[PDB]
Amino acid sequence: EVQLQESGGGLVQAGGSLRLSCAASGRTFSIYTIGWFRQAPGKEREFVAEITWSGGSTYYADSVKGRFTISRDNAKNTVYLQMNSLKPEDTAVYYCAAITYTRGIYKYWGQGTQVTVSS
Amino acid sequence: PEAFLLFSRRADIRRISLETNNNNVAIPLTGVKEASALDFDVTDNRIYWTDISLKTISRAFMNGSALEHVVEFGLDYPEGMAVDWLGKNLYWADTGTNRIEVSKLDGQHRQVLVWKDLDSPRALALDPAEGFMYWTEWGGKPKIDRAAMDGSERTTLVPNVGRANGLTIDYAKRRLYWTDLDTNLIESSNMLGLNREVIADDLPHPFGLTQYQDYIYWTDWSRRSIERANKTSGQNRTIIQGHLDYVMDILVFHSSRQSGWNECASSNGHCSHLCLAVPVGGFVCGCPAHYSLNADNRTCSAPTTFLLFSQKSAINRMVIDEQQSPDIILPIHSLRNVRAIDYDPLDKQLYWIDSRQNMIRKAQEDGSQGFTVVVEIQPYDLSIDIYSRYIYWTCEATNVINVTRLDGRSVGVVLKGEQDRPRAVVVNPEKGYMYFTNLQERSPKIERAALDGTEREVLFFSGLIALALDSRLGKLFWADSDLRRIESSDLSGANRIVLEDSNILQPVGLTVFENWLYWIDKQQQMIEKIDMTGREGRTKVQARIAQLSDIHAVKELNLQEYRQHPCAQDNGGCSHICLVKGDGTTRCSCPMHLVLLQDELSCGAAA
Ligand SMILES: *[C@@H]1O[C@H](CO)[C@@H](O[C@@H]2O[C@H](CO)[C@@H](O[C@@H]3O[C@H](CO)[C@@H](O)[C@H](O[C@H]4O[C@H](CO)[C@@H](O)[C@H](O)[C@@H]4O)[C@@H]3O)[C@H](O)[C@H]2NC(C)=O)[C@H](O)[C@H]1NC(C)=O
Ligand SMILES: *[C@@H]1O[C@H](CO)[C@@H](O[C@@H]2O[C@H](CO)[C@@H](O[C@@H]3O[C@H](CO)[C@@H](O)[C@H](O)[C@@H]3O)[C@H](O)[C@H]2NC(C)=O)[C@H](O)[C@H]1NC(C)=O
Ligand SMILES: *[C@@H]1O[C@H](CO)[C@@H](O[C@@H]2O[C@H](CO)[C@@H](O[C@@H]3O[C@H](CO)[C@@H](O)[C@H](O)[C@@H]3O)[C@H](O)[C@H]2NC(C)=O)[C@H](O)[C@H]1NC(C)=O
Ligand SMILES: *[C@@H]1O[C@H](CO)[C@@H](O[C@@H]2O[C@H](CO)[C@@H](O[C@@H]3O[C@H](CO)[C@@H](O)[C@H](O)[C@@H]3O)[C@H](O)[C@H]2NC(C)=O)[C@H](O)[C@H]1NC(C)=O
Ligand SMILES: *[C@@H]1O[C@H](CO)[C@@H](O)[C@H](O)[C@H]1NC(C)=O
Ligand SMILES: [Ca+2]
Repeated sequence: EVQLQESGGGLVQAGGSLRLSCAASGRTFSIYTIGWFRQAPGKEREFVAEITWSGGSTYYADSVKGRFTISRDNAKNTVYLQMNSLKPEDTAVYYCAAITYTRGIYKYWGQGTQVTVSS
Repeated sequence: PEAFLLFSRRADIRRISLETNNNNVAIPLTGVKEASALDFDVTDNRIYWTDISLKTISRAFMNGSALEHVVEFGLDYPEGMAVDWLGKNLYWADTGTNRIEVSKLDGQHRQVLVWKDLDSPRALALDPAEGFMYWTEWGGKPKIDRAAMDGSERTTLVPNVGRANGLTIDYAKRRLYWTDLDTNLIESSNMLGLNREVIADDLPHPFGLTQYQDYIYWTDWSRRSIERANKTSGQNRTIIQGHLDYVMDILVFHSSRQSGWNECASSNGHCSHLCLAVPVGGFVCGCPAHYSLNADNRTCSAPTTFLLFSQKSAINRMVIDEQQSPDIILPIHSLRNVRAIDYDPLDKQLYWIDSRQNMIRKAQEDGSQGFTVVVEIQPYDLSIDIYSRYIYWTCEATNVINVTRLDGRSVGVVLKGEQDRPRAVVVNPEKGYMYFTNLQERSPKIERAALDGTEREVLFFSGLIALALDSRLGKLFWADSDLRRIESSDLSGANRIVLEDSNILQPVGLTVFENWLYWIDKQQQMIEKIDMTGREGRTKVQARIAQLSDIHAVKELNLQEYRQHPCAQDNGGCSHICLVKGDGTTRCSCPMHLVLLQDELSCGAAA
């Protein structure tokens, strides 16, 4: 079992930047990958980016590729999502998701943080 | 006898033929939820797997018949498991409890082999032909350790690697293979962690691993596939099958994988319980948990003195030794809402109260010989007269001190009265007395009476749910939950001294182990002890144990001193109750529904 805690995010002007955080606690040694999702008020869950717990492999969706940068801290059990060139199309609630080697496909979810981009 | 692959995925252990393709179906198993680790016994043609959602380790033949749960207690996350196919032993690693444990394929004689300085051990690989076991730890600075298959000679074999999985042994070439999950590589070394080579460096994310002939088979959670490649160069890669996400374990089922021999295979080393492999190709006898090995290096002896603390769903056994052996959960089934426990040291059998089923039950420490001794009637607490072989117990419903035999036949009601509510009970048959609590409305009390309900006096009146007793110290102990404190006194009633009363929230149980006072705090979830000689002081024994219900100490029964009690030899000639007087002789008595007769021994009705 793993619990995730998202932090950061808020009201940000268009074209700016914003760094999101996700703190993992529990059986973090068993974490395979951490993936960022987002939920718009109309659209459903959208997959944004993922990174292996060692930081060696990374995947960005074409919707945010070139702008966003998912990463892991050099020591702490947190992962960051550096968001650049924010658009009003990115206004959504962002969710952290953990997939573990144990239990496999069972995804441990966080509560998410609200991100709004005004123009 | 065609070799084939076997892999675990969700609730399916499945078979993939190597040469050509045939029987690409699942092994017909019934109650699997999350299959993880896998191994096999090829001569017995049986497969062994773990389950995290069920916290179990089960075995079943290749045709799904004879499916039985070998290990089903005290498991949290058995991510690793391997089969000693020579000594016929079952090894497994638990990252929740952080321990490497062994038993037999049957499951008996469970023993903890490694429990200190373990940081999430997962992958496990055995070599009983040489007497070595190898595993990987995923904790802080992950590593690969080697030890003798009895737990000794533990060294660190690979310190620089990352989180390693799929530890697999090539026995012909004498080499180790594993996958690095942090660098996403496939590496190999010799048996000493030297001659280290990188077999594959461009794979997406290899996870599980196994080896057969000149080929290496691995799983890939990124590509979601099972692949194989030349074990030397790392090329000639072919994809066996794709679209397989989250394959936990994988292995080759073939007889050539399980060769070799040690003495355990021939004669179980003439050991009474366990036969564990040690270098070089030798063996040592092993014992169940808490058991000790005798001077003959072959037979095992059960522990004589120990503790027994029970919670709502389990009954556990503690042992104090210089090596600090882990606690053991007693494998007893049908444990629902436990409220009290006791132990008979003559026949060595455990007794307990089950509130949900509403009965008193006895069973051996291994779980055998389940016997119901009494079964409306709501038993609350119990205490055993080990000399008259009787059980004194209070009922919450009828509000009565009732006594019954070990075989279930009741001797009768000893104490009853209106406006009486007897709860906790402890018997002192050496002095022929019994002590108990009486929780009257707006009036609690602690009372003493003779073992026949007579001479009933009041001991403790004002200033107030479990009693402990010690005849060696001549002291009586109790703990109140309202005032949330613990007190002691003499058996006669003098010297009512308050023990440590601070930092206590809800005490529930008390016993005396040698010169110590163990007690359990249910809401604080703690087992603590106070030094009785007043030297070391208050000490915390264990922390964060939920749903605690009772605790009971057990000292070794000196049968030479036991046979000296006159109440023990044919119950002192007394039918029913034998009483010890001051001079040391006996005097018979009987419950309230019977009356003593002319012989001063037997009892019956009246008119
Ligand atoms: C102290 O503990 C002992 C247990 O060791 C306990 O003795 C038990 O008493 C009950 C009754 O209170 C016994 O149950 C009875 O068994 C007889 C046969 O032996 C039956 O004939 C009885 O039938 C009655 O109940 C029926 C309903 O099921 C009625 O329809 C019928 O008309 C009868 O009224 C009854 O089932 C039980 O056998 C004993 N057990 C032993 C081992 O002796 C004793 O009662 C306890 N004391 C107190 C005060 O609770
Ligand atoms: C299909 O399922 C049946 C289940 O009945 C399997 O039969 C069992 O096969 C094992 C093979 O080792 C037998 O074990 C042996 O038992 C004898 C005692 O009878 C013992 O002396 C041996 O040392 C060995 O342990 C087991 O008895 C047998 N059970 C039966 C016949 O009821 C069968 O093996 C399965 N088929 C395949 C291909 O696996
Ligand atoms: C496993 O893969 C290797 C290569 O990936 C296969 O080797 C192939 O076989 C040919 C013929 O033996 C090899 O030719 C080589 O040529 C060099 C000079 O160029 C020479 O020094 C070597 O001694 C050898 O003769 C070559 O390695 C390779 N073929 C090609 C076109 O590269 C091998 O056959 C594969 N194994 C299996 C079982 O398929
Ligand atoms: C049962 O097994 C135990 C081991 O667990 C055996 O104990 C062994 O006893 C011998 C002496 O009888 C020890 O030899 C010693 O050698 C050292 C030098 O290394 C020397 O300084 C000592 O004076 C002594 O001669 C041996 O070390 C010891 N084993 C271990 C592991 O310490 C025991 O002998 C076995 N029972 C029987 C009946 O053989
Ligand atoms: C594996 O590679 C080695 C490297 O020389 C070669 O000798 C061997 O024949 C290869 N085996 C297979 C099955 O490709
Ligand atoms: Ca007690």
